[PDB]
Amino acid sequence: HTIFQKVSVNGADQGQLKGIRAPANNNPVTDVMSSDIICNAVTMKDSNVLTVPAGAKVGHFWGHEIGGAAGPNDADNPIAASHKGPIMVYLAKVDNAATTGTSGLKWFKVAEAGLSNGKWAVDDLIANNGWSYFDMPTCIAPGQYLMRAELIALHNAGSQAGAQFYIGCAQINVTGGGSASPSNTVSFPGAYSASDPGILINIYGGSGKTDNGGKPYQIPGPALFTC
Ligand SMILES: [Cu+2]
Repeated sequence: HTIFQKVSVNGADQGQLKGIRAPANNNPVTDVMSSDIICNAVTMKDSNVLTVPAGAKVGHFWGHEIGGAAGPNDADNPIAASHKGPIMVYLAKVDNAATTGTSGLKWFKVAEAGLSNGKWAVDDLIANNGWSYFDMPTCIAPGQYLMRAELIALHNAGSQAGAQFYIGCAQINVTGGGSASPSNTVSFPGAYSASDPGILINIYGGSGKTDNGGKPYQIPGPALFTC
């Protein structure tokens, strides 16, 4: 149970919920065919569009509740340690990131982390105090994008619709950059199936721990767009 609530650009905190499309609470989306899978069930947004240089180190911050409603003492902040799973970021080119609707966009993946050497992306998130990072591709065309950030908690993912999707979107404007417009994109909903090997999955191993039995974890969705 967590909410995407801030972006940082090369270390500069952009502000609490600034440029963020956010849900009313920290409950997961569990229906991958719902429009909620795009940017969550959005109940607040603003007209701010964050400036993001191509090539910049982008941080996305997750907290158990909105801002002050989650404290440094909370064992489930940024998220409960049990909630093992991957963290991903997608972009979609839009006309105006502040005014665009979210249906029918063409999404491409720019970052993902799953399971490696016994450690999940969520473990990194906890180690880094609620922040997850990626480098904005250098070659991407400048301008308005929606940035979809996603954390999938898999501690109850062995059952249908048991995977817990924590999602939000940020409104961004990429500066500098190149001319790349990814030819292969995906739809939300559409990109995920409830039967995907990284969504319908029992992550508990031989000794009952969340180690996925040491097996490779297949992060849902497409290959990364790269420069
Ligand atoms: Cu939870």
